[PDB]
Amino acid sequence: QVQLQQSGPELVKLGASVRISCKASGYRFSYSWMNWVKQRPGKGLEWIGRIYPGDGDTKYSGKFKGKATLTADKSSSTVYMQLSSLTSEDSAVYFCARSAYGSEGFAMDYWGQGTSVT
Amino acid sequence: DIVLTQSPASLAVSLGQRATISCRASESVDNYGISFLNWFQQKPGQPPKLLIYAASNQGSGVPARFSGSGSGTYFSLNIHPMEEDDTAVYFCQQTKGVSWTFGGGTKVEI
Amino acid sequence: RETWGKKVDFLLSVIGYAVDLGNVWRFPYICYQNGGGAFLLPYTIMAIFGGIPLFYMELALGQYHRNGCISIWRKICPIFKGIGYAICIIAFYIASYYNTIMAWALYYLISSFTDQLPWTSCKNSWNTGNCTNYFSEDNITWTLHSTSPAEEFYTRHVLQIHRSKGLQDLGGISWQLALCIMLIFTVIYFSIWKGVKTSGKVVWVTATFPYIILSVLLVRGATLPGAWRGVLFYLKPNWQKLLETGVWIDAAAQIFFSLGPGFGVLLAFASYNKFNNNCYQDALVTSVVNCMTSFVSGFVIFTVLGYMAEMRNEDVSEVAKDAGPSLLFITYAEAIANMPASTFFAIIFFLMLITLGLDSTFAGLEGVITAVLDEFPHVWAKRRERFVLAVVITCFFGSLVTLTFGGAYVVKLLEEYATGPAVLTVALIEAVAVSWFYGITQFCRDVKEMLGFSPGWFWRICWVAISPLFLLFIICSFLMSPPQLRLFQYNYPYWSIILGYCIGTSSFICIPTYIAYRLIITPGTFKERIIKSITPE
Ligand SMILES: *[C@@H]1O[C@H](CO)[C@@H](O[C@@H]2O[C@H](CO)[C@@H](O)[C@H](O)[C@H]2NC(C)=O)[C@H](O)[C@H]1NC(C)=O
Ligand SMILES: CC(C)CCC[C@@H](C)[C@H]1CC[C@H]2[C@@H]3CC=C4C[C@@H](O)CC[C@]4(C)[C@H]3CC[C@]12C
Ligand SMILES: NCCc1c[nH]c2ccc(O)cc12
Ligand SMILES: NCCc1c[nH]c2ccc(O)cc12
Ligand SMILES: CCCCCCCCCCCC
Ligand SMILES: CCCCCCCCCCCC
Ligand SMILES: CCCCCCCCCCCC
Ligand SMILES: CCCCCCCCCCCC
Ligand SMILES: CCCCCCCCCC
Ligand SMILES: CCCCCCC
Ligand SMILES: CCCCCCC
Ligand SMILES: CCCCCCC
Ligand SMILES: CCCCCCC
Ligand SMILES: CCCCCCC
Ligand SMILES: CCCCCCC
Ligand SMILES: CCCCC
Ligand SMILES: [Cl-]
Repeated sequence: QVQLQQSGPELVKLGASVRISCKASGYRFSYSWMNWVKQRPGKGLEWIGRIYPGDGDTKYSGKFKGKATLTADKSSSTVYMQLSSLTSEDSAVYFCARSAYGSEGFAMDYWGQGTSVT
Repeated sequence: DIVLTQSPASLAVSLGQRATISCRASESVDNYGISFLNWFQQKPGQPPKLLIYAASNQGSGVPARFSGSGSGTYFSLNIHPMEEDDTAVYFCQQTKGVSWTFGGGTKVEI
Repeated sequence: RETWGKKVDFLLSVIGYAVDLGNVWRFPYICYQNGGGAFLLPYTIMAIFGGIPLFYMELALGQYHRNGCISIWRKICPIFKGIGYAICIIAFYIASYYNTIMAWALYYLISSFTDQLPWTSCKNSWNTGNCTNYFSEDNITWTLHSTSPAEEFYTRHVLQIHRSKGLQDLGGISWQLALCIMLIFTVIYFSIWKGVKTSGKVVWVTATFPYIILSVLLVRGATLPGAWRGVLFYLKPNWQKLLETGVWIDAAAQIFFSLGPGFGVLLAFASYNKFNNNCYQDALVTSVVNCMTSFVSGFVIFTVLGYMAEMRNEDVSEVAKDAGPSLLFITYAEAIANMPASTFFAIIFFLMLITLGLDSTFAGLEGVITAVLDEFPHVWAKRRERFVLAVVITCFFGSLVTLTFGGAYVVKLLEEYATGPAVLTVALIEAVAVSWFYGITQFCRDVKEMLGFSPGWFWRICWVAISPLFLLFIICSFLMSPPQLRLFQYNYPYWSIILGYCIGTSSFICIPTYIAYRLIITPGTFKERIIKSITPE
């Protein structure tokens, strides 16, 4: 069900790296995608990339392939997002959404509590 | 890439009247008879909530007041007259390959 | 008229028509449908008695007369001239059914070019909720609705049957398959435009390639762990369900479609050269090589099926039960996805299927093109290219109604209704005309010295009683047994059954309507009418 638990807040420094976890449970996580969005305070939503657990397939886009990397772990059923060169521009909150099936249109039905990376 | 544009930007519709939300693009996201489009409900502080499944079916646990239709390029989000609690920023998502891009956003109020 | 030239090109063309993707598809499919092992035992004698006499007699008649396929009847029995139009309609239907398979195969070949084949996993355009066939460490729980990645690829990607609720519901268009059929038609038109010279020249380059790909695929599939349960399931005696309600009629129809007797291709290939002292030898070698390649295809298919069943830890008789012609495209796709040497085996197998279907449909179309030209000399004079272009146009027009519909239901209907009772009745009337009406004695009194040996004591008794008896028995069993169809959890309604029966009945009504036209255009009483109309010129 809705069990996409994330980590707490962290500190953003110039030229640093922070790892954000996403504990997924209650469903077949190895068969559904794992989406990661980026929302700025007072702005809209920005798509970062997707990752398919159990296969290692990643699709990075939105000028984020140079500083963002997704990593899956079938043993711990967690999803890790590697960051680099943390700046005040990308310093915002990040979510961890789970997409739907094929006939459902691949919609982010399940979301997380939010990871305020400030 | 496939960029989405929403219109209008703000709808100050009073209680008891319906509204419509449009999400245009170069697509034409129709593939295998499945309209690739997702509508989300973003509240201040709360995480987004899925509303419409593939722009044709309603979400899970969502009220019957939420609805959506459209095919090809133009899409319409017809919403039943809501209350003072359903006001939230809405986004349209293009889930067609190979990249996913979100919409602009609307500001519904009274 | 022109000749074949050297015997090697003729032999290559006959063996290329023998090796048929249609047979490679239908033989193991109906084998596994009836039960596997209970398909080869009541099959050998039927294959012999259906292929050897018909093929040999038709080849001898063609090599002796050399008047095409439609005009060859004017010197035997002008009453049954409607068999030309009958086999023309039959070939048109078979080509319309073959075009969809050709388009599917070429689309698979195109999509199998990437480094990561879209068969190991389901991508953003497949239902991952039901896509769960992944060989894990005993963490899979198969249910009554579980599917496979290859099954989803064949269902909701290339066919899109989810948009069609049956034959009564119209389906969406498919531009990819449209351009695929366009390319295939331009290729075959450019192949037939030149003539019999390039016909005989193009078979040699596409002769050993399917054989070598089949051999390497067999030796690759015979090495995977699990190549024993498949062959044990394929080589079961099963003397329990073969007496009356067995698969004898379906095996007869399958070997009939494989050998291709009366399809006009034999008369077409024999109407060029006399082929002295080698007709029986060529017929025997092409029949045995067709039987051998069919047996090898069934063997490798059942080996791969048993390997997949052992990998899935389930019985062989339950994997892909309701699946129709998809069996190959799903099992071989899963096998290539599981093989660590992918991206090459799939490509070579798709090339095999492509060239096999190309030569098959090419011979099938030539067998009608060289007969209609012999029938119409005013066309054969100069308008050969115009008529072949018009026949390409009408063929793709007829195939559009089954391709653009986006549904394999009409494909299965044509597979189970077009190549059955209609062509069976065509073969029956041809055999009865060549045996009873036309004297077998004077028919063999020339071919005996033409081939050097005496065909007596075997065909003098086979062409008269046992072959037409078996033909009539198969036809009556087909007419009496209701052909129930099921495909992708969809029962064919009674209206579809009636439409299939009607098209199967009207596919050969041209012969009786031509008999009626002849008897009403011939004046006099009935007795003198018939005895002066059935005269071999
Ligand atoms: C495919 O997944 C769907 C869910 O998206 C399922 O289909 C339905 O499953 C329920 C539960 O058994 C059945 O009552 C329905 O009849 C199914 N739908 C149809 C159209 O048959 C199921 O898990 C999978 N299989 C099918 C065939 O849908
Ligand atoms: C065992 C099967 C599956 C593969 C073997 C392929 C054999 C049967 C085929 C492929 C090439 C064919 C040969 C090609 C050329 C000729 C020369 C011609 O003047 C007589 C026929 C003959 C001799 C053919 C006989 C059959 C043949 C040898
Ligand atoms: N087994 C060869 C299939 C076949 C027989 N006759 C045909 C006519 C046309 C065609 O495309 C194909 C065929
Ligand atoms: N396998 C042959 C299918 C079949 C059985 N009975 C039939 C009757 C009519 C027909 O068109 C087809 C059939
Ligand atoms: C990345 C997409 C590549 C598509 C290549 C298509 C090649 C088609 C060749 C057809 C040969 C008959
Ligand atoms: C919406 C896309 C429809 C595509 C229809 C293609 C029809 C091709 C017909 C070609 C006839 C020559
Ligand atoms: C999914 C991409 C399919 C591309 C198919 C290309 C077919 C080209 C046919 C050209 C006919 C002249
Ligand atoms: C599939 C095996 C076919 C074997 C055919 C043998 C034919 C022998 C004819 C002997 C005539 C005297
Ligand atoms: C109601 C529409 C039915 C269409 C049937 C088409 C059959 C084509 C057979 C070649
Ligand atoms: C959906 C039905 C299409 C029929 C086409 C006939 C040419
Ligand atoms: C011009 C003839 C081309 C034949 C290609 C066969 C694969
Ligand atoms: C139920 C059998 C019907 C046979 C019809 C033959 C024309
Ligand atoms: C072309 C459709 C024919 C339907 C016949 C129903 C008896
Ligand atoms: C029950 C079968 C009826 C066939 C009618 C063919 C015209
Ligand atoms: C109920 C039988 C209908 C036969 C129609 C033949 C055209
Ligand atoms: C792929 C087309 C080739 C024409 C000779
Ligand atoms: Cl066979």
